[PDB]
Amino acid sequence: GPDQRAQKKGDIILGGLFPIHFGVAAKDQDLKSRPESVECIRYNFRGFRWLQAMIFAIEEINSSPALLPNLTLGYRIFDTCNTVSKALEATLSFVAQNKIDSLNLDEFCNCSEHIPSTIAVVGATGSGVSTAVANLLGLFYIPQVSYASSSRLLSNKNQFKSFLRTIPNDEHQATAMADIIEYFRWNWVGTIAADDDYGRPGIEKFREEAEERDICIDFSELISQYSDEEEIQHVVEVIQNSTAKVIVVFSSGPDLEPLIKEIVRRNITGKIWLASEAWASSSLIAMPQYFHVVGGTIGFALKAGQIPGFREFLKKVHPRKSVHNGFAKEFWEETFNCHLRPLCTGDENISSVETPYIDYTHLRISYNVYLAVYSIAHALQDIYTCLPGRGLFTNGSCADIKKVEAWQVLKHLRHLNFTNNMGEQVTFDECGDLVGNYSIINWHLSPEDGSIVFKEVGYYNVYAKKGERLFINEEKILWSGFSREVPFSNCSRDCLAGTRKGIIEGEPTCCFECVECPDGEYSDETDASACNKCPDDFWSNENHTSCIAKEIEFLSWTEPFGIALTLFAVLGIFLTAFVLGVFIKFRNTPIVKATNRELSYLLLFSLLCCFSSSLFFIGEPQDWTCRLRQPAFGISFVLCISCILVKTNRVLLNLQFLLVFLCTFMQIVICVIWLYTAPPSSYRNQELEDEIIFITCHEGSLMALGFLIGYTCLLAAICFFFAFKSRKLPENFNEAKFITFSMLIFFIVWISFIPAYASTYGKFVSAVEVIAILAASFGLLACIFFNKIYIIL
Amino acid sequence: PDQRAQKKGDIILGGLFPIHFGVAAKDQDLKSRPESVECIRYNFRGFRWLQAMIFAIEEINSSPALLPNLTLGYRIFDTCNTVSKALEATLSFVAQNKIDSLNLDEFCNCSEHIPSTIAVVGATGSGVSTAVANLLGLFYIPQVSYASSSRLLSNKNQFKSFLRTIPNDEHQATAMADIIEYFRWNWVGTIAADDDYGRPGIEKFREEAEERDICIDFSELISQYSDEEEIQHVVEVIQNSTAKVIVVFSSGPDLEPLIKEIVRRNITGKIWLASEAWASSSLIAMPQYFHVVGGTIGFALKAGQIPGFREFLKKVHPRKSVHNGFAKEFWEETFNCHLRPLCTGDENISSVETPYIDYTHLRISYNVYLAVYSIAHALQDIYTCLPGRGLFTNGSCADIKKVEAWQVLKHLRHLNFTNNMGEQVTFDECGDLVGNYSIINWHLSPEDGSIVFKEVGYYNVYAKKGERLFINEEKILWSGFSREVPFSNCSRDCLAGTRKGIIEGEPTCCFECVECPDGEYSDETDASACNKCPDDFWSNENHTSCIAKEIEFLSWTEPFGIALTLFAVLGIFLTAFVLGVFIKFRNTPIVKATNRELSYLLLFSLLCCFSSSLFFIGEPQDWTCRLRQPAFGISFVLCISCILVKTNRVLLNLQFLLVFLCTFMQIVICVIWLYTAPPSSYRNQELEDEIIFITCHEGSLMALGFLIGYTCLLAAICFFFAFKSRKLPENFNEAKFITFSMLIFFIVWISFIPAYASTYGKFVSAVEVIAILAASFGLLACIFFNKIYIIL
Ligand SMILES: CC(C)(Cc1ccc2ccccc2c1)NC[C@@H](O)COc1cccc(Cl)c1C#N
Ligand SMILES: CC(C)(Cc1ccc2ccccc2c1)NC[C@@H](O)COc1cccc(Cl)c1C#N
Repeated sequence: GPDQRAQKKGDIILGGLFPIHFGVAAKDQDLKSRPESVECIRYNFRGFRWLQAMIFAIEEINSSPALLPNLTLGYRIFDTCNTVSKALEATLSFVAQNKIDSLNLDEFCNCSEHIPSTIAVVGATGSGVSTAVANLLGLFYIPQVSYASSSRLLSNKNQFKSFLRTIPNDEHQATAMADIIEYFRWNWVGTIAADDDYGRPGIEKFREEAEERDICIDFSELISQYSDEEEIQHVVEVIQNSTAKVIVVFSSGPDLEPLIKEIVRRNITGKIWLASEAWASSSLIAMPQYFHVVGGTIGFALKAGQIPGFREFLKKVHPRKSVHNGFAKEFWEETFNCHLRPLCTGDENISSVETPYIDYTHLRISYNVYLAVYSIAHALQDIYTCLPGRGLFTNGSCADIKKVEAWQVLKHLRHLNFTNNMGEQVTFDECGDLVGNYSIINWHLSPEDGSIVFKEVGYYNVYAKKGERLFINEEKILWSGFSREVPFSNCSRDCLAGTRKGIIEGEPTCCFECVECPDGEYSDETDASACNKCPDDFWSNENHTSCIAKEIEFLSWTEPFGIALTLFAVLGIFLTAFVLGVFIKFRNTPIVKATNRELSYLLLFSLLCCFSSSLFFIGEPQDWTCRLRQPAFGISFVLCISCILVKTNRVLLNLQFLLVFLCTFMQIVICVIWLYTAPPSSYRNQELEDEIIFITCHEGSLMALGFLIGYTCLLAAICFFFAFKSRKLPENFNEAKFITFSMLIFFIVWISFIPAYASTYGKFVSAVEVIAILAASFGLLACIFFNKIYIIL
Repeated sequence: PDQRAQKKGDIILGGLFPIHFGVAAKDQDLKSRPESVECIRYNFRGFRWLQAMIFAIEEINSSPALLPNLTLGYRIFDTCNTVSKALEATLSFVAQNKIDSLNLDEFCNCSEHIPSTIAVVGATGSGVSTAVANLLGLFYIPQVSYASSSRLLSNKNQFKSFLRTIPNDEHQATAMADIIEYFRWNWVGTIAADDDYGRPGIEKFREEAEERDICIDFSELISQYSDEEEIQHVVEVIQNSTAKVIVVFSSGPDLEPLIKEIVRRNITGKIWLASEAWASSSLIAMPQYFHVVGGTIGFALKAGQIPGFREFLKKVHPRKSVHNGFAKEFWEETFNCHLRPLCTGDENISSVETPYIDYTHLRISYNVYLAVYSIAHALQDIYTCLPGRGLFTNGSCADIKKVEAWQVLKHLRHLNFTNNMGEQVTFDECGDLVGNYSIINWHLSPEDGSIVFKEVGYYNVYAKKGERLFINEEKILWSGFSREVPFSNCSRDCLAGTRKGIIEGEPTCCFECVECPDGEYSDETDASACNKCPDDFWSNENHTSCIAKEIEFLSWTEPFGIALTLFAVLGIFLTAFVLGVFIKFRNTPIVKATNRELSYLLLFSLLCCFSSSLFFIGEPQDWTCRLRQPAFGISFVLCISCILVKTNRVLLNLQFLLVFLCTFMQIVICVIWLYTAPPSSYRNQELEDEIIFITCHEGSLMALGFLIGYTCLLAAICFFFAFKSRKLPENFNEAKFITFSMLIFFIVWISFIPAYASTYGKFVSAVEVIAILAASFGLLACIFFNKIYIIL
């Protein structure tokens, strides 16, 4: 197959596929010549590290007497070259003998089995590469234990029949990222994904999970190492134009480094980085000089494994010692820039030169290679101890450990369950997937150099139930580089009491607009979807803090206008009592004998009842009070006006007393008949002003109250007209002139109150009316009596 | 598999066709030895296609102009629609090249018993063909598929030898979108198969729909494994839509349960978009079911031209077939016996009707024929190649006996030839063909009653977008026997007069018709908003346009106007009668009794008052509204002052000067305030939307109150001066009539003020006049009438 290979032949052969070259040189064949295979022109240090890890694991299983004794494990490692075709060719190389045996018309070669039967293949890294290799291998039922290919597409086992892997699936990684976002109560986070089969499925699963967990995705940008600098700067700009301070990065370190450089140039030190496993264990991004730019990064990393003497084994790389692996020779030349360019001697010191794969603090992928190799070796050991009555096949059938076939190793690897050298339990299911415990780490400085120290800040345990898989000690984690405070990640602040969240079209539900509740609608609890409207009995303050009270409004005994009205009423009652006492004392004085004694007594009584009816419209209104406040005025003042009228009728020239009685009787019958027809009541009219409520009175019929007020006005007009005819004539101590003057006062008041009844309607209606009915009373009882007092005291 | 279709020749062609349609219904638990299992459901049409390939090979052999004296061999493997089976066959094809390429494997010392195959025909499974090309692309061995059509197969970062003889599904989806767009429909429901054919097609159709504003109601997936509940849900969502045009992108077996369910529920009359998969399938198209699903339009491949193909099909025989083992199986399953009862194999299939024998068109077989002839033409291109002249580096090309696949691939990627019918066929470097899709609609034949597929148009890819599709709509019979294009918009176009408003919850193509508000007009059908009329006009009930709002003010010609004109002319007649009586008599005793000049002034003021009544008439003007109130003031104050100076001298040339002084003070106040704030005319629209009123507004309301109060006060003074003096007779008892006339004036004022208030409306300019005239009609009557009564 490929010219470069690592081959050693023993009794058992394991497939080998790792990318030792960093990149294949892209090339399009002109088709004018015979087929040409594209070639890699780069070199990968970590791929060589993983290859060395596989070789050391195989050698250590060979040396260990307890595991697989009396056996030799050979290897055939072919560089992936990051190419599907190269891996397919290498896989073909692996399957030579069983393919020849299983293909008709090829048995005629009479082959002597020149290729030992490869049992299983370690690799490969490329996910689609792994898919194709599994497609080809499942035809022969030869197991493939991948170490770096992780994708939910690899979980489809209708095309795969021998697929197994030793790397956590991307579904778990995306779900763990979603769990990290959900745990810290964030909903506004940016997402960046790699433009490959590793980042795109991850971000798709992340979005699908965020749909369930009510998590929003501000932006979904794809970056790589081939993206233009303009694209990277555009990503940086939309990051700055983003409210989210938490950025979930699901990509590789090489894919992220240009963006990291651009952000470092622009000094954005407020973004929280969620790190995928690919770039959480890379030294291309972990730059302490850049730490303050990207400090506080949270990431998933594989726990360090136990590989004794791995660094010493790496120091044993030598083109002379290593003859079964040619790749090392290449790694030699690039270190010294010689080609045996000057000639290499093969003895130059290498301990004083550092390359990325030599330096490590923890092992993540080499550990996966080690575990996969040991899983294969443990299946081989289960075959080694197989007995006629032991094994996973019926009839208790086993196979020779020296002639082991892959169609038996496949069953052993599917039902395998053992313990690691550290003590970790390793098992497999019907899916054949191995998922480990991701370690959640943050970035810290060192108080001696300042180097980035990966402090374990939590663990994600896949063996636990979902909802408890994540554990994070928030105390250790730094935020914004070194600060100790959970950063705020929401599209909008939580609307406090008095502000509701209003759904806004064109934005996801996580981003809400806070809206002030209308007055009269209360929001007691913070973060309420709507504003609860207060009951009509009360009303809401602007703070909307649990609406408490409202404003009742009506005339009261205690208030400035109320005090003035009370004083005026008591003065009027005092004058009325003065007149009554003067009348009581004198019985046969000439001036009293001049007018009719009974009629004057009736007039005084009607004036008293009028002053009382003035007081009758006071205090908080009641149904009967509003039912009678107008009839009281009507009847009382009509009685008084009719008494004055019958004085004037006899003046002009016991009929007069009966006339007063008949008039007041007709009015009172009308009043009671209409009162039974439609009684006035009291209404608590809220719809006048929201803040203040008025409890007023409403009549049975407006026109019928107009009838009574017009009746009183008409009787007053008749009295005034009669006195006006008699104004000049002096009779009964010139009573007629005072009658005219008093009727003038009453008619003036009746004209005057109505503009004040209308203009200053407000609350003071119940006020103004009284200050009318009293004052008009204060007129009459004064005038028609004052003169008679002035001479008789 | 253990059965193969192999014939040996100088050149070997690869064959991958599904002889069986199903797959093994059991996957082992691997508790026993693991081994491949066999597909269990046969496919007659796959064997038919294999026979078509064999017939094409035989035709090439018989033709003396294409590859003479060169036998074309074949190695055809049954697919089972299985990925691994095709992978094993591909391995079989690439044995020698791989072994030579493999290191430490050439020690097998193979004599190269079977030469490497140059090209592979097949396969049907698109996902299968994916891995097939993945493996073949390693060695650059051309693979010309015939039934695998998918845009996912158009990738060229992995497919490096892939070619196909079936047009890409992108063209099919775009053509479906073009059918929807051409017939002007926006609401269509889409059903797709749960496989590698329906799903990419519906995805591409959805992608194309956004560009062409096509809207998709529902996207449902159906398959042969779907329960009856799923199919019934699909039927319900079909019935729950206004769309009669159904975009169906599915295979026949997947669609058949849905077809049976719809036939059961009797939904008569619909439009179906038929994919190539079910363009003419006998599992769907049946004469009995025509009335249920009549009016179907679908895409099909062009009819092929393969003479003798039916004869070769009639020539199949298990004893006469030595290079095709599967034919034996074809003889068994048809007759339900093995070569249960046994058969010798001496039967005949010509007289027995089976789906294999029956056919009316050639779509897949034509693709197989075209692929085989394309490979043959590439071989002939190698045949004509020279070592110093060719399409290669330095003209290097090996002998025809030493044919290599990579030489075949270069010729195939640049092929441009003509068919037996003469049609031009060319390929590209994308592995795609540029074939044309014909459009077929279902018609009944009154000769038999069978369904006849009439070619109603074509979708040609040799033209740019917007012109590729060509349909003769006249031929098409719609749902049932209807000749009218069915309606398939989301909702009817909002008629001019009502607007279309956006609603969220359904695609923006679907709109809500809302009646335009009054004051805004909709002059165009389908407008997102209602155009507001200019404030000079107002919209009619139909809201079609706004042509007339209303013009409102007192006019000479109207019932109240006629009454007012009659009353005014009567008043002017009485005034002229008084004036003439005054003119005639000069020294009569009654005129000498009162001051002659003062009475003349009173008559003049009454005339000016009647004129001022007329002054508030017709359409208002700036100066007219500027003076209509001062005119009343000045004139009636002059009259009232003349009566007042009569009364003042009665009670006991000062009186005339007093009138002049009073009217002068009023007129100076009037002019000073008139220069301060002139009244004008306002065309108040905000009183009622339909009708606009042109009224007058003063400079200051309180200032007009001043003048009216001045007039009322002078009237009160006159009434008082004549009130107590009512009894005293002087100057023919003038005082009594003075009191009576002042009463009339005051009554009229208190009478029109509530009339001015209540019936405001239009009749303000009416009511005021019927006041100012009637009050005038009072005074000029009273203070004069008595004097006429005795003197005539
Ligand atoms: C009639 C009166 C004003 C009582 C009253 C008091 C003192 C007086 C003193 C001197 C002479 C007459 C007097 C009359 N009470 C009427 C009010 O309650 C009720 O009226 C209304 C009630 C409802 C709606 C309206 Cl729009 C009105 C009025 N307008
Ligand atoms: C004062 C007058 C009514 C003229 C007039 C006519 C005839 C008369 C006959 C006898 C005695 C007085 C008379 C007065 N013109 C007033 C009207 O234009 C304008 O007033 C208003 C204008 C605007 C708004 C209001 Cl709310 C009012 C009133 N209110």
